[PDB]
Amino acid sequence: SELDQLRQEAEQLKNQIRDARKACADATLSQITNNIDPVGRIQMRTRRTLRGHLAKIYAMHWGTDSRLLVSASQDGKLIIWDSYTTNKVHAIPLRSSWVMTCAYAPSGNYVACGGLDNICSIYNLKTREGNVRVSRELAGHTGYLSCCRFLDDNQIVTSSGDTTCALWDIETGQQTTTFTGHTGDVMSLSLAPDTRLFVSGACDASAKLWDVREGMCRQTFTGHESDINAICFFPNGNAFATGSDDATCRLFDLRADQELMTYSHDNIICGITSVSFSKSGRLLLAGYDDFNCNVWDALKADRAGVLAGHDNRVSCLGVTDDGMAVATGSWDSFLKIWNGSS
Amino acid sequence: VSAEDKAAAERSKMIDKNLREDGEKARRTLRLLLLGADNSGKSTIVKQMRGIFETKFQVDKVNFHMFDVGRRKWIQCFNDVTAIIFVVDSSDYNRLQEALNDFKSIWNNRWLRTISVILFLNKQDLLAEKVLAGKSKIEDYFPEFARYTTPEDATPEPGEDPRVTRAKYFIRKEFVDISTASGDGRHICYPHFTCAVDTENARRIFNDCKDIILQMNLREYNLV
Amino acid sequence: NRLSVFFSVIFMTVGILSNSLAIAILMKAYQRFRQKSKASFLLLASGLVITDFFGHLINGAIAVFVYASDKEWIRFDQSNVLCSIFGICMVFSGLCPLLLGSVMAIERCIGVTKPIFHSTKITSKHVKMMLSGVCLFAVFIALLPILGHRDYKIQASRTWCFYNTEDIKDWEDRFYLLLFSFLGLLALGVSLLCNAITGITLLRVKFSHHLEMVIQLLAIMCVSCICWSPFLVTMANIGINGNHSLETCETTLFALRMATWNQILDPWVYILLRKAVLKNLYKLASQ
Amino acid sequence: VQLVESGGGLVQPGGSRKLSCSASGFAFSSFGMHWVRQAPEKGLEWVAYISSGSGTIYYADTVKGRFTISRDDPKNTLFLQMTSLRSEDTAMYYCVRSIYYYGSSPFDFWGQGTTLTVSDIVMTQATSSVPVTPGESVSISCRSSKSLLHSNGNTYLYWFLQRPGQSPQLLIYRMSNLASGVPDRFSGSGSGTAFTLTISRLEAEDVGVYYCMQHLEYPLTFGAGTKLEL
Amino acid sequence: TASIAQARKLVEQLKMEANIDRIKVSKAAADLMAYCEAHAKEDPLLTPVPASENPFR
Ligand SMILES: O=C(O)CCC/C=C\C[C@@H]1[C@@H](CC[C@@H](O)CCc2ccccc2)[C@H](O)C[C@@H]1O
Repeated sequence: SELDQLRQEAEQLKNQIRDARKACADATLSQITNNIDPVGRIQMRTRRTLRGHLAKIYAMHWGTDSRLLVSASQDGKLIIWDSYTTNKVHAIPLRSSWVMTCAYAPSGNYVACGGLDNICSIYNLKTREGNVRVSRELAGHTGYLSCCRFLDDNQIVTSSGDTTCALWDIETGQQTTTFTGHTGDVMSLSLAPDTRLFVSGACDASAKLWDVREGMCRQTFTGHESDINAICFFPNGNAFATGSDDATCRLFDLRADQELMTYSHDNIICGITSVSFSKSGRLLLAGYDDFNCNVWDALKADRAGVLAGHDNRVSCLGVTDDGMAVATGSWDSFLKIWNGSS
Repeated sequence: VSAEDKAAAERSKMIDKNLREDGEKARRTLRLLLLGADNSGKSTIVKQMRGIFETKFQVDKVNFHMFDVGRRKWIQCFNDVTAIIFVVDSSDYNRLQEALNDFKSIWNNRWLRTISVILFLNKQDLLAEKVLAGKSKIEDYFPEFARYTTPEDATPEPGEDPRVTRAKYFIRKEFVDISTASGDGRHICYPHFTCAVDTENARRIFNDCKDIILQMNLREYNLV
Repeated sequence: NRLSVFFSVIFMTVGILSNSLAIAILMKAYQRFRQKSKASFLLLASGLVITDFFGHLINGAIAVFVYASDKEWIRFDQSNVLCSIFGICMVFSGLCPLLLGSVMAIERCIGVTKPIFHSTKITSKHVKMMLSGVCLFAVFIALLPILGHRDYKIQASRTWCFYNTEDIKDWEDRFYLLLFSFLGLLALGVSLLCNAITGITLLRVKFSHHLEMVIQLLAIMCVSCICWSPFLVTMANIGINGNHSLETCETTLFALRMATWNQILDPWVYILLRKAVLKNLYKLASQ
Repeated sequence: VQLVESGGGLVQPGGSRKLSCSASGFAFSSFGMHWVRQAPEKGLEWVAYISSGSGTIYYADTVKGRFTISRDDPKNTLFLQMTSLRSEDTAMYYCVRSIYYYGSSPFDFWGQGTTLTVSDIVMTQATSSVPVTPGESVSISCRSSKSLLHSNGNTYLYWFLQRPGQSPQLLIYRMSNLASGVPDRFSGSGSGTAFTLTISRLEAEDVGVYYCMQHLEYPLTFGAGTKLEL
Repeated sequence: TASIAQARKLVEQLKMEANIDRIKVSKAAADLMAYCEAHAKEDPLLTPVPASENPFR
């Protein structure tokens, strides 16, 4: 009786939201950006090849200096690279080799990683002893760790396969806030530039916008037909892009609370693993299962170019803070640094 | 290149040397993935031979490292294991169709297309007793079992009841039928009949892994 | 009569094209297989095809130069530097493919008979060391007459330089002929022994890719022995019987050209004449 | 982090002596090691360098052929074998650790030193002494014969402070970066061949001798040193 | 009473999401287009820099 009545009210509320989104869907992003000129052909060359990983690379993250990056592989090795010289700055042996994510602290003093061990391990890069040591192990997730991102040296946000995201206090080792509401494994998260909000994509084909301080879900974004694997905030924080296994990328708007554009091609039938934006946000770069990285025009939904330099799945990618280069990691155990030439 | 850059580059080469030394050490062991249902009894298979549970056992001076995670997302991590040890409980007729669908997902997974499955049809003693009692009928769950006959080329074990032999080959055929429906030789299923006291499981994995590695080499020698 | 300019050009052209074609396929295929395993066969097969590529190039260019110079060795090689260089290249271009083929036979015999030992114990460094050690050993044998105060002499055809075979008197002069023939026969014998063991094991195990590999092994054994034995026996006959042997210039020259076709057919019988490769070449031709 | 030197003492001219440097509290095998000596009432002088992994070894010209530097990583001991000792070798020998990667701070820790008694880019610090008062800003100037700015953007200039009775301490590395544990009042500014160390709000602890060292190339050379007195 | 407790929570969440202020899609699209135009010049991937200014020559 009461349960049946309540679940009918949820359907009415869903229709109310759907009508509300349709009310503000006066125009389409495609119509708005029809007049602007295309970005042309985007040609990027492999400037650097980072060799030394002996297994599948699962994650990479640039440091804020746009020169150092950390990559994670399932050989149980965290490696910090000097991208300018390809020198290896550090090689961190992982207690659990089944790592799936890695994060570089914005200060550059810490890196984080974690995988099927359900632990987010914090590593101190600046010690008087001259070696990298574990400073914290963040326990509390009941599923694998899929993504992690620092807010500062003391706060980090992690997404897990136990359908929840958590905000952690690194000094005390306790999760101050738990973000619940996803019905599937959360595969990725992206922080807003002001670090007051973050979006997460799960395997329930939905993206949720979370308030860090308040700790609740502000908006829910649906429209994908399969698991979401990647998510990335727009550089101004008012939009984000997702990548799913249905071979499509979608651009959702926070304030309009709906999808604005879909990035798919008929030839593309493979899943998407990673997404990122260029510094101005005009380009959306996505890594694919078909061994390629497609550069999309975010505004016009045009495939601007292709990065074809890997012999296995493109598992991760990232764009530097200064926008100078993009790194691609792959299951073929190599990392490549790309940028164009005049 | 400055004086500090040379010292930095020399540090990088010392890192690269230890990266290769650890990689070669990791290749000296064969990695196995243990899968199965709750009633499979895969733990008992491991214990007799001996978030992630790991066990190391050695057969003829060869080290095996088997991982029992205790799933379409994290199964991609084990994309480069030597073999998958999929265990089922053949006695429980009710959950056999669940195991067949579970096996079908693993076999047809996009990230396990080159991973051979070492099937372990566990708890054969219970299956033999269940058929002997006759209280439960396999035909109730599988209608096609009533029209199935033991192959003439079959080689039953000595002292084995023909009723049990007909049942065992039917259950094995269902898994083999899934295996032979796709793959085209990229991966091969290696079914086995094991019980709760069998102590030859480790050697069966070792012998099957020799064929899995040999099949890997033959593709290298031929697909050039 | 039996010797002509076009004889060396055709052998060089087919050898260069066949080796260059196999090099491209080996490079693309290695990246595919380096992820699954160390791909020891692909490394060795790449070294063999590269070594044969230079053999048809370095020795082919010198041979064409001699033919173009009207075979005037005295007029244009007074210092005898070219013949010394020519002799070293010929020994390297003939003893390295024999030794490399004998190592692939051993390498693939271990991989088939003991796949676990090959996969775990043998590392990529061992394969590169074996590939480097074989190439260096061929160079060392090639340079042995130079370090032994001897020199390579112009053969009867006056088109290729090699060990002196006419009127050998000193025991050191006949020792080099025996050493080259013994190494060629020992490498040939080891190749047959290991290929036969691999072929027998595959047939026993088979009774998917077993029959395709067996045809490859039989084709390797036939080409390796038919092409090289007429030359290895000729050197052994001259090394033992000396000038008393009825080894005419025509017999020695013909046996040389058979041994050349082993390097021409190495890319095909090892790489190109494969079911997967032919489909790729067929698709490439259509496109 | 500790670096203890031993083996020094009075030796006859032309003799031999073995200096040891035992390291504790840090990963010794990860750091390159230098020997730096200081003649009595004189400035610092670099002696030798051995890299991490013992693959690279450098010597000063005045000691090359007579000194041998070696390390024992399992025992965390640094050695300096000296032969044909001259009266010019009478100095206090310091054991210095230095690790080299992007953003590292070489020459960050110095040992207490051991005393030995026997019976090229030019770095200039013209101002030998500077009278100072507490709370007042002080600037120290350094000059180099060659430009220390490399094509990679780094300027390999270092600043050290040796308080009376104490071993030198790193203040500024690569001409601008502030070493760990150093107050922010110290600031390093430079360009090309001219460099300035500014000390705002001078305190009693800042009193001492200041040395500027170049690390552009070997041999590493020190300035004469500028002494601060009240 | 697990299902009835979850139903109240799910309904309560949908109320919060339905009470937010939504701007027009044309307004939201223009803001994204405006940001790309304003920051276009400082995007090296969109407009490649001269080789002298490229750290990855
Ligand atoms: O004058 C005539 O016609 C004959 C003589 C020409 C001169 C050189 C032959 C060349 C061939 C050598 C290939 C390479 O593999 C060495 C083989 C070999 C080594 C050692 C002992 C026996 C044989 C190339 O193919 C092109 C060219 O023909």
